[PDB]
Amino acid sequence: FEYGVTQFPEIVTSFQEVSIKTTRDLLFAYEKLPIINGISVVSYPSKQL
Amino acid sequence: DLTANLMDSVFIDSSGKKSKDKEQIKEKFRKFNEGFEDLVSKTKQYKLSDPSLKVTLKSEIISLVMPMYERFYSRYKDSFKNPRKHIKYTPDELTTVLNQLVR
Repeated sequence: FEYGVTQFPEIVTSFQEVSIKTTRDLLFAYEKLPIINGISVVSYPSKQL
Repeated sequence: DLTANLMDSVFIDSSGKKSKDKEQIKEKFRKFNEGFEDLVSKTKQYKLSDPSLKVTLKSEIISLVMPMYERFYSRYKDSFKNPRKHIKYTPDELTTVLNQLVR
C-alpha cells in the first residue's frame, strides 16, 4: 500500500509542532533556580492543556 | 554532600540494569537538582570580598562537582526521548550557573 508522499509530510509537520509545544508546556522546567522565584510552573495549564 | 550522595546514588544502583527504576533517574537527578539549588540558594547569603577568594571557592567547587556530572550525565543521558522532563541541566548550562554564581 503505497505511497502518495502527502501522507508523510503531514506526518512530520505536526510531530515537530508537538515537539515545540512540548517546548512551551514543559518549558518551565529548566530554569530553575532559587529563591525559588519559580515564575512558571513546569506542568502548568491544565485548562489550556 | 551533594556530590557525595550523588555518586553514592550511582554506587548503590550500579548493580542491575538500565533504569527501569525511573525513580532512580528522578532520584539521582531530581534530588541532585534539589540539593544543587539548595546550595546555590544558600550561596546567595554571602557575597565575597577578595577576588582571589571568588576564584578560589569558584574553581574549588567546580573541580569538586564537574566530572561526576560529566561521566554521570553522559552515562545516563540515554533514557527518554525527553530526558528534559526528568533531567534538567547540561554541563554547559550548569557551568554557566557556577560562572554567574560568582558575581
